[PDB]
Amino acid sequence: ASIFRCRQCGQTISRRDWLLPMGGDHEHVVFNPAGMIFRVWCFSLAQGLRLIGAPSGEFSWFKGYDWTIALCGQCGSHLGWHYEGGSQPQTFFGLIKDRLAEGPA
Amino acid sequence: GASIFRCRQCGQTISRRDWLLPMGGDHEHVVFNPAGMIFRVWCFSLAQGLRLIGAPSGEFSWFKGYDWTIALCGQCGSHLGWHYEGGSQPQTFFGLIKDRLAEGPA
Amino acid sequence: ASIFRCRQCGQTISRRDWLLHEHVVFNPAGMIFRVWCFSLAQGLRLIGAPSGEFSWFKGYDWTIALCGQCGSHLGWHYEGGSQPQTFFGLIKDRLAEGPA
Ligand SMILES: Nc1ccc(C(=O)N[C@H]2CCC(=O)NC2=O)c(O)c1
Ligand SMILES: Nc1ccc(C(=O)N[C@H]2CCC(=O)NC2=O)c(O)c1
Ligand SMILES: Nc1ccc(C(=O)N[C@H]2CCC(=O)NC2=O)c(O)c1
Ligand SMILES: [Zn+2]
Ligand SMILES: [Zn+2]
Ligand SMILES: [Zn+2]
Repeated sequence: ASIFRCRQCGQTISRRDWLLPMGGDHEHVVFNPAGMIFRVWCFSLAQGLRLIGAPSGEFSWFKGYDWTIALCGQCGSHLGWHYEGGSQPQTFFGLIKDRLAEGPA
Repeated sequence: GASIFRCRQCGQTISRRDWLLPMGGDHEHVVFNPAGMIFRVWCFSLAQGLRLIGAPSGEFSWFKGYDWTIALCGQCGSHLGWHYEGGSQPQTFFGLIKDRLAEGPA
Repeated sequence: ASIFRCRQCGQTISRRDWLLHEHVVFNPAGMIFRVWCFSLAQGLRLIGAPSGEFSWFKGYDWTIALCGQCGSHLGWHYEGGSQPQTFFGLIKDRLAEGPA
């Protein structure tokens, strides 16, 4: 019964029902090669994003997946990444919890 | 990809996914202390970059036959978990609080 | 590790004094669970009708036991057997352990 919206503009992005426990947990704290730290929640599906660039396997936080940057398709806020090319699931999203706002449908 | 664990507060090198240790079946144990704080602890055979403070205590030990010392990040002082000693097979290991770490490339 | 609580929300469920300790069992899909059996428990909500399907414990039917505080599935209540008539089989990995 709860949806996650872009914190910057309010667009609906994903749903609590779509939380996915990748490696056992839906929440992963991660750091990128530039040493930036993010708190990522995994969701099976999303809507309202815009994925940019071609998929890349380098430094993927999730083994067996390629990633693309995900922006809010409405306002352009960087909300996380889409992952593809694996199995069970084939694809999923890692969204930056602090850039979403959770709320009632 | 996601092979090294760092302190989430400051980036200090702490451990590695390769060093995770399944104690009693699982590397993950969820526990609470006398103050009712719940922790999701990951067991590691090895860790670095910590500062172990105090002398070991067996009081309230979550792990049978081990005494604990508090493990802080050696750089920033954040409480990252506990070192366990005095036990058997293994004698020693680390229990680190998963959400106080950040996972990332080597 | 004398009190057992819901790992998701902390609701008190049972205690080492009530234990009967791990049983390793597989569901029909061959997934591993570590079950602890307790003679007593509290703070659950038992839902639905008893079922004998794939019961791990010969002689007993099960009902689903949820955490009464947050609704997380913590295990099952077993009934209809003998010595004892009833008990709770809770999933070790869904519980948090700590002091009294
Ligand atoms: N110079 C940079 C800056 C940033 C990144 C960056 O954020 N990468 C992410 C992409 C998603 C992922 O799973 N893992 C990462 O490490 C990167 O790969 C190179
Ligand atoms: N007043 C307090 C507050 C907290 C603790 C505390 O976190 N103890 C931990 C230490 C590690 C352990 O295995 N078990 C615990 O229960 C404590 O022992 C006393
Ligand atoms: N979609 C399902 C259906 C059933 C189970 C499952 O764990 N069944 C248990 C019920 C208790 C028991 O004694 N034996 C079992 O095999 C499950 O894990 C998923
Ligand atoms: Zn937006
Ligand atoms: Zn630190
Ligand atoms: Zn609960």
